[PDB]
Amino acid sequence: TELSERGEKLPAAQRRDMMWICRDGDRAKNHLLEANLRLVVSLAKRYTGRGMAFLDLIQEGNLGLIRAVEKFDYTKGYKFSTYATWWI
DNA sequence: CGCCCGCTTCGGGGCAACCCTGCGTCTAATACAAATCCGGCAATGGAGTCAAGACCAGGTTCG
Repeated sequence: TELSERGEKLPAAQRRDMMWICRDGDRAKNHLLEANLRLVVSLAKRYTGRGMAFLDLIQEGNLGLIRAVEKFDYTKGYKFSTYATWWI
C-alpha cells in the first residue's frame, strides 16, 4: 500500500514473493474460518426456539467469528475458542 | 423349425396436492459518542384591538 505510490521501484523477485506472502495470508485466514465454523454451530445450537431461524443464527455467528478472527491475538498464549466464544 | 427386439399393457413406484395421530427461559453488562427531545428565556414583528375622531348624507325637527 505504501509501495503503490512512488515509494520505491519494484524488483521482480521481491515483488512476486511479497505477492505470494500477501496471497498466502488470505488463504490462512480462510483456513482458520473454515476450521472454527463447527464451533459456531455448536454455540448457535442452543439459542433456537424463539423468533429467528436456525440458519440465520448460524450465519450471524459466522459473522461474529469473522470479527473474532479479525481481533484475535495469539501472544496472550490462549486458545482461540475461549476468545471467540464471546464474540459469537 | 427356432430366435431377437421393439410395441404395447399392466404394475409399481413416485410424486403432487390436502389435514393433526400436530400445536420451551437461558451470561450481563460497561464505555462512549452521536442524535434528539425539551425546557426555558430572548430577540422579536406582524396581526389583532380599543378608542378617538373625523367624514358627510339624507331623514328629522324646528324657524
